[PDB]
Amino acid sequence: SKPQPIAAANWKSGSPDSLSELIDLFNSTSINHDVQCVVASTFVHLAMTKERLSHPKFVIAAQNAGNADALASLKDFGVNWIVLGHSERRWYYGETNEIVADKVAAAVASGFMVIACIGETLQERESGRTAVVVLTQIAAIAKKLKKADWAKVVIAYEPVWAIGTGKVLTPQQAQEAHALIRSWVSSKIGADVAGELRILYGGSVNGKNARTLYQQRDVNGFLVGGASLKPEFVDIIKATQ
Amino acid sequence: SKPQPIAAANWKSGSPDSLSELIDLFNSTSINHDVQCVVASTFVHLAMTKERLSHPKFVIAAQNAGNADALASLKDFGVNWIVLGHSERRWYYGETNEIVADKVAAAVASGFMVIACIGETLQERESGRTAVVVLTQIAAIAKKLKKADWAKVVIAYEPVWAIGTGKVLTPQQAQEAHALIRSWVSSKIGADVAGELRILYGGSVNGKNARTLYQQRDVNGFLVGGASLKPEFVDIIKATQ
Amino acid sequence: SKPQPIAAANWKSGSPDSLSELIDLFNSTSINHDVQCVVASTFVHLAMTKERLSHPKFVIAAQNAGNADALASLKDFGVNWIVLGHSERRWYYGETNEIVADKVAAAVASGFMVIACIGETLQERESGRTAVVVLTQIAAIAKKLKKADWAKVVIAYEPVWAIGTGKVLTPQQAQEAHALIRSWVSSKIGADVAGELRILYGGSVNGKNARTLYQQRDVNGFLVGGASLKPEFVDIIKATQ
Repeated sequence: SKPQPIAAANWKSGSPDSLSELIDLFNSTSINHDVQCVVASTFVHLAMTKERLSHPKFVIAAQNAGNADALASLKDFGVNWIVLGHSERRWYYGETNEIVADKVAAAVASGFMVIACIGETLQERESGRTAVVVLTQIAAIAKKLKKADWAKVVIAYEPVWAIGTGKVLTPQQAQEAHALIRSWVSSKIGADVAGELRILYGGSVNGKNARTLYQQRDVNGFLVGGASLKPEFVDIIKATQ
Repeated sequence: SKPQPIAAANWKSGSPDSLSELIDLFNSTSINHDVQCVVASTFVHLAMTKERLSHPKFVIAAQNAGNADALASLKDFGVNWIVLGHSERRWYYGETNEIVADKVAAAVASGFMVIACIGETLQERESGRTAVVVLTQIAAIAKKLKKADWAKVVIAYEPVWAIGTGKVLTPQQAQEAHALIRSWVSSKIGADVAGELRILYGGSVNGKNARTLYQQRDVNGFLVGGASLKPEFVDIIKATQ
Repeated sequence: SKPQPIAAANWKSGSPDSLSELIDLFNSTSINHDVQCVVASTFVHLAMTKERLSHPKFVIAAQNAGNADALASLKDFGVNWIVLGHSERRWYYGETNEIVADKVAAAVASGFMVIACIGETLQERESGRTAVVVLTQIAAIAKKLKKADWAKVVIAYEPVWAIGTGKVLTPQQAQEAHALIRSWVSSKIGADVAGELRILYGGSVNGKNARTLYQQRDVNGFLVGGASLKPEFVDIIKATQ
């Protein structure tokens, strides 16, 4: 049915001591389905996870490449995955649709697997602009890519609009956003490409709600940015079967 | 008498776990006077504090905007406050009086409330240059501002010269530096503007000494960069009545 | 025999609470030989270590200067040491041999003591390129320096190739790399300069293996980037006699 799911930890911080125990936890975890696990981090943790993390299903990922040199030196270091367009990048650093599209394409061209993030704000959601905004984000991405490039691309949907609401997304809300993205890729890139595409849910997820979220037709995993620093990231991985 | 005081936490680091307990502590704190509390941080903690921090007296603040896009995207994210010219920026990053003045003005123009930092080094203090140095710093700030702009400006005095001395400032030393800044604004900008201006003490403060520091005529609060990561930041807030 | 050894902690992260206890540990440590201890960090920890760290043998060091202003403002803050070319800089940020050479020289010119890092990757080691690669790195450094400048220069060898191998270097492997660097400096710069030069081992080190590593002829200490956040950094210091 679905393509290979992805469980991604976006390690954002955390002590070296707790990361270390997390690495042992992951190393000692038996995972019984096909799923690509990812641990994304800044350099200090990356060399740590590279040092002691050893599980056939885990890979490490960068969170940013500053320039051409930073893409190449990262490949030279053993890092083959990179998370791009995530919210810190769009909202604290102010990266535009075009800046993230250009990063996606340049990383693709360097041999990376790319998790590319999209998602609308609260003003946009409330004013009825979700579809235009989100599809404009992925449209800017697609403009800089060839059909082939999509083999190395993963989309993550981040409902940024929900931060500070007190609210978590329903499976219904998540499926709607994912279905919307899936429709666009099918028509514009290809039915084939759309079918192989992993669209990960990037909002607030826990062990409980991940299983119900993953039951939805267009969800192919999670980009997790809180519980990924906790033992329950194991529970999220196991939701992907 | 005084304008509305400000209690500012400049979160510099800290675990997500201890920040989380701090957020509960702040949420459950009853504060019985008019005071604007601020939690300044980098993005990872900001989305956290935005997620779970909910107190009528707290607001969140950024610590830096890299460019025009980073000002705008931050406003779009819900952040209306920014701390600028703080010591990391002047001393590790080497931002000049002019670079911080231009940041202050550009943030003002984007709808931010701005805590702008000034303060002299040890060579400067010891050689008798405090007044010239500090007033030159705020002079560079004022040059890029219109009279109106001051409604969105807060000054924090950071006695950087005291780091490694073993010494903490007396209320007298703090009042002298604050009075000096207040005299300059009154004459150069306006008696009115000077009277509404919040000048925060940004040196080493604890629960004990904050109350005595706040008794001084020209102190309108604190920018705290150590105890703000601890429960006793509550004690500092409560010193502002 | 050997020049003054150096024990360098490259604090990469860590809580303010554990750093604080580490500072007390260092302050209460009696060290009975001539050795220069260094604690390198980003600004938040630097002001902390400057605040409370007081030991006749410790100095603080920066990990990066962004520009001319950032060199000068750092000197103005009291920081006289800087670690450059370390792996995060070459591998996450993509700094070239030339970019690090230019940083070394500019820091030298500003009055800094410089720990300059070199070291080969796994592809390079395995394909028999260690000598050419490592000597090309230090050659690029030397090109931007005058003979005199070397009085302010320290070399650290980082065997980056060993991360993820599961393997730690033998004293033999470390001595070979250090001897290789020592031969180059002697011939190209001077027998004298080579003899005063501190070459630090920058791979994975603990209390046990540091003493045996230090017994080697061309090892003048350690750049430590894991145990430097732990009590056993004391043990590493004490290995340098």
